[PDB]
Amino acid sequence: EMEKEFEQIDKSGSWAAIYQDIRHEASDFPSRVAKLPKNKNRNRYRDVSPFDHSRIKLHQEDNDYINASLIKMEEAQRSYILTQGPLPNTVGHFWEMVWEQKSRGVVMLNRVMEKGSLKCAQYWPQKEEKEMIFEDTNLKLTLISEDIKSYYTVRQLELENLTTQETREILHFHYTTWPDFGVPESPASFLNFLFKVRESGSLSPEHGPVVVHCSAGIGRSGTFCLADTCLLLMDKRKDPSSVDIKKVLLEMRKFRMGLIQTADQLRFSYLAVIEGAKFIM
Ligand SMILES: Cc1cc(C)nc(Nc2ccc(N)cc2)n1
Repeated sequence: EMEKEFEQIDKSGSWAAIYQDIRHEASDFPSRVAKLPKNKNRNRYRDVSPFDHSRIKLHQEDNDYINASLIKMEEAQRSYILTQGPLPNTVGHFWEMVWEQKSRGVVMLNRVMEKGSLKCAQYWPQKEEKEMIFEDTNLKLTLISEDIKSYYTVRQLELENLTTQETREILHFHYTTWPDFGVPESPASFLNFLFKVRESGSLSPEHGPVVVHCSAGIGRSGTFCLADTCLLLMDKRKDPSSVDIKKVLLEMRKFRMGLIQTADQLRFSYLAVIEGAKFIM
């Protein structure tokens, strides 16, 4: 059981050591499309690339490339699209992907500015009356409502395909209190946030996969998917303590490189799953 394994690694201070075995054991697959010169300005970080096998393709004939990966968790019956915070020049691609994949939710785990630098383009409208048009992808986005709480904000958005005049409601879940350095002290507000996303239906098989991002789409985004999948496997299995976090992380790393960036994020993931299990048993 992970609670005992937690105390062991903690009392022995072996988090860097565990984290390094995961690094060593992690899959490495080609990411050739990401490295084409014509895609250089579609990537926020040159060392964070989707694998060719799991990459989301835009349905535009010109250039189908976005920095985004489909993570398919077969046993949990859960999919996620992990992506980078959009760039000024990829905001239109981002909303095209949301449209094409029939996503119901967008989960944002960063602030637009952290440590005095921009981590993300402002890719949604700030006021009801000031809608955004993406000319390149022929999409209109409107803020319908905004519910600001202490730890997160939920926004209702309307996405309109200007080509076909179809419209969809998208939910934007924005966790606003992840600290600039390190991880939250307690996983309570993160778990609350996760249960809120679940309650919306955004993670449900009726809909396309949820879009999850932070700045690179590997660190905080990683913790979100790892926690959700581990808690769901604990509901589903005859023996809940058969769930090995490290195994689940390695399975997710076949789909996108670098998920969980630090030993601190790994420790936090254990804590999130351990605490979430109480509210599930
Ligand atoms: C109608 C309207 C008015 C304004 C000021 N912007 C937009 N669209 C937009 C496109 C690309 C980026 N990066 C950001 C915004 N659309």
